[PDB]
Amino acid sequence: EVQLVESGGGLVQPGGSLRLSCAASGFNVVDFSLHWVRQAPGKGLEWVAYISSSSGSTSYADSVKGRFTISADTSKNTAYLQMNSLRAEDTAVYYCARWGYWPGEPWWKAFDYWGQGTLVTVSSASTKGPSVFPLAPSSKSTSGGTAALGCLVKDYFPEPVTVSWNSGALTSGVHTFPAVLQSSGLYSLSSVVTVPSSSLGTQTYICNVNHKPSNTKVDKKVEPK
Amino acid sequence: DIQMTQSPSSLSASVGDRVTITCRASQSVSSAVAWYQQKPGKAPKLLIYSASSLYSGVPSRFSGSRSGTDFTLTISSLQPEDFATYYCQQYLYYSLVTFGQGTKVEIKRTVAAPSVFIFPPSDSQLKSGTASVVCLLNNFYPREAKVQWKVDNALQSGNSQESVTEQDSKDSTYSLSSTLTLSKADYEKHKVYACEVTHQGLSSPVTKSFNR
Amino acid sequence: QVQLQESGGGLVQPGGSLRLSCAASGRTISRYAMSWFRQAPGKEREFVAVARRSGDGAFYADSVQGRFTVSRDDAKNTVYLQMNSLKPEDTAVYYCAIDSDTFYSGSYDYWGQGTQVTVS
Amino acid sequence: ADLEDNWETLNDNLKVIEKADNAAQVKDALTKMRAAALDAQKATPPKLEDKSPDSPEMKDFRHGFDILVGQIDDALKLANEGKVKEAQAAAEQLKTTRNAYIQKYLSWRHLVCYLCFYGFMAQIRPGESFITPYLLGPDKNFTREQVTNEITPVLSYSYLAVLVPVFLLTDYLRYTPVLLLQGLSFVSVWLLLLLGHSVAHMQLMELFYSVTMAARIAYSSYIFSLVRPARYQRVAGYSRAAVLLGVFTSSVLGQLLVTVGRVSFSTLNYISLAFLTFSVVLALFLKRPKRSLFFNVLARMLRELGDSLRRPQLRLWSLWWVFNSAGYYLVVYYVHILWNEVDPTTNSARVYNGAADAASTLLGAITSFAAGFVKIRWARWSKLLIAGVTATQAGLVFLLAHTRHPSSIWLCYAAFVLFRGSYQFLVPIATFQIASSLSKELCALVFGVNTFFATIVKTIITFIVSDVRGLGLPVRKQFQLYSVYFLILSIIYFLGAM
Repeated sequence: EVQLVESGGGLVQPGGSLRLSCAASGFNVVDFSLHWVRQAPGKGLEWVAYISSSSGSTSYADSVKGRFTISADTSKNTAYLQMNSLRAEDTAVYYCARWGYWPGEPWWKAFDYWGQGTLVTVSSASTKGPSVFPLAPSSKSTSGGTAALGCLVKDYFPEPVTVSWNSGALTSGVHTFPAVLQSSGLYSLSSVVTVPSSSLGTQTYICNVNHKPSNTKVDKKVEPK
Repeated sequence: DIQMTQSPSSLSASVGDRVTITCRASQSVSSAVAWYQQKPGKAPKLLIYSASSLYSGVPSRFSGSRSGTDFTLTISSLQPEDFATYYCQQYLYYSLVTFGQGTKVEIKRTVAAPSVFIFPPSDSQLKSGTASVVCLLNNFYPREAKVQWKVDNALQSGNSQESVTEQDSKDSTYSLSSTLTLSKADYEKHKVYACEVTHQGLSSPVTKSFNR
Repeated sequence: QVQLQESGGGLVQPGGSLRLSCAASGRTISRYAMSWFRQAPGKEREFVAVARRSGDGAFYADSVQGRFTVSRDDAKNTVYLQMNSLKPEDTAVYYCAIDSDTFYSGSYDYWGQGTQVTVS
Repeated sequence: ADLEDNWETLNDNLKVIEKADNAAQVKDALTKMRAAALDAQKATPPKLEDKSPDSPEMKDFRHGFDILVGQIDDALKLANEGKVKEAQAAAEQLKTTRNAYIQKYLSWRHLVCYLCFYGFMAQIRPGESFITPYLLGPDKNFTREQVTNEITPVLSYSYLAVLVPVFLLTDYLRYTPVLLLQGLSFVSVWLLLLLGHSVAHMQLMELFYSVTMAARIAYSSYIFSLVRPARYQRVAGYSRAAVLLGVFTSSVLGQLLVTVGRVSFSTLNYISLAFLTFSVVLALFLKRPKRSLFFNVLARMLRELGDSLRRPQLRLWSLWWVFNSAGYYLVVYYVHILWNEVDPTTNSARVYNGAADAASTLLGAITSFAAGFVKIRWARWSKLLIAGVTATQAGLVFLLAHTRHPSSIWLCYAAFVLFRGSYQFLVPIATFQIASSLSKELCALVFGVNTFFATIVKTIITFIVSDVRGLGLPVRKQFQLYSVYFLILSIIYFLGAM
């Protein structure tokens, strides 16, 4: 089968440079033109640029005009998207899609075989470990029924971090929220479980986080006051 | 250059409900539009091309219709696989690719009142230098619930920070975690700290508060 | 300055049908959402249903899902409530509610007086 | 909006591309070109509609729009690179491929002007107003009483007897063989006028001339059946201007042949027959449309008609249309006999029917242009204005009905032109208070019923007045009784007004 793959994405600085590779396995780039589609995290799809390797008529979007550039090589069967002076708005997932040439049926077919898409981010903050803080149920009031018990992790970079409860034991009632972007550049995430009040003073609950780039493993305890 | 609007941005139906998604162009774009299905996390896929034809690979329960500048997708029997985000994209030239906004379908489910909980910061944030109170809304539907963070009986704005989660696979309900972060001025202000949140399943908005 | 006018009522047999009605005067309705609440003697301030707009659906509660019916007429500014198969555990007073937000967050300010419903 | 609206906005957009600089806004122009080109690719054209789809003679349409959209791509890929004259060169190549590939399946691109070319050459009849001096002249040797009491009543009865079938036949055969029959009827009129021997030849001539004046409604309905409904206003305006220009040019040509050129009446009718042969040759080359009116149901028309039957300003104008049309045509059918009686000169150049016809056409065009601008409310000012117009008509008919001195015939001519104004001031206005209330099928039905009852009343008055076995009155007492009739109408509308 024919498909696409994207490489060269990671973390950069604002005002830096980054080159992205779009490799098409199967078909050649002289028989189908290539396109770039931006998807901000939480927003929808939006278009960036294209290239047609037959003639070359590269036109850009209004937000990336005169800042990005594109160049496709048919010997290596790939397309390079070079970006310099990156703004903070360009933190997004880039998809590299195929689309056919006029005339015929492959023009009326849309972007049929999308790629997996790479992730690019523009941030000024550096990498650090998540500070973990407990969230006690405050059992002096609102007792009798169920209660909640939480962990607030904050001030970490980059994105991926995992939060587990009792090293994977307590997994029925775990709500892990997505990482929301704090205005100071870092990230803050919350996690919480539902514990009945009868066992809340009996079972000792621990809370283990795992941050893979900044290799720290903070395993704290969560208990009421 | 041209706009491509898409009105039913938040749908909700059950397994076996016919749903319609409209999409309105600005210019007189011909019968060349695309409907895309994107699972949460994965890549979008071609579902409908040229506003009437079905792509080889997707089942016969997807269709489309052109009426002037109005493109309408219709799903007859809603498969549980078909809970994803559907995008509208007019294609007319190489450099006039303008997507829509996106329609996220949901599961039709009863309205449950949120279990509104509040968490003050621990003993470590008062020694670190940045305190953070949070308010949790668990097991509620739909997503829209507005918290206001009544501090000193006033609507604090610009300092709150919300984060909703995805839909649960066990009971199809939602959770929300609003996070009000402050400096060491959590102490020398007024001792009451409340969050008032409202919801359609709530008669009066639930106000959860703590002192000191 | 807006107001709600509800109707209905009547001693009914267990298993009958009824048509509750709620109209509004003071403000147009087609850019808002309306809702139905319940108050039983012994409890307080429960939920029945909510009708959002003309392009969305009606959302019900845990005990009235698939049993009652909610219709909305924006040309007459009236939301109905087709009660079907009334169990005797719903002897209560039904409240009508207007929304005060276009994002249907749940800002409810103006309610009605209510309507007595009694079984057997 | 199948192919023609997209094609006209494509032509207008290509003109916009042609006459513009500062190429930031030619990208929207080229993408609207592309949208209008891709919208018409699956258009299924009407001359191809009779052929089966997926045929090898159909793919030329798709291949022509394929190379059209390809050159739109070649134009738009250079418009984004800052080039401003290469887009013009690609537009010229687009023009060449437009002339090559697409225009074979388009119908015709002079369908306005050719109808203008039919609105002129089919109206050049320079012996139209000179029929009556050709009858009373030394050529055919007819008397005044035989042409007064016998020939034109046959015209009236024949106009009824061809207003009955030929309107349905006009709405039936899609309007092209009906205009061909009208041209052949004009040919028959001038052949019976040339080769006439006695009264019965002229009676058959008046039968065919009644066919010609009854087929006058065919032209505007042919325009409505040919032209798309969103282009009907401008093309109908050009066609009405062409018809008025043709009638005025015909009357001016009649004056330039009879008076200035000193051409005899037989040679004048020869030239008239030549122009009618040109009219027949041009009528043979008319395209037959498909969408008729009463054949392309009845309860829906009755339901849409009954909502405005008791509406005011529709029944009074209908009765006025009937009465004033009967009186107006009974004055027009005898004004030439009256002019030949008052001025019985043997000189052919002394006859000035063509100058009065040209002045009548000019004043009718002026009072028709000055009719849509009449913004007078009709709640109280209806019967007073109609009473004043009928009083002016009665005064002019009474002015014509007493002049027996020869040298005052000049004072007759333009005076009757004023009478020719006095009806034409209220021809669109009576349309404007009838046609602006119902649907187009109901409009054609109401005007057909009004013209039919107008012809009934005209036939009854012709049976009373000009009967060969009843009264048999001379045309002087005929104009006197017509002045009495217009005076009775003036009394009726004055009693209705105040």
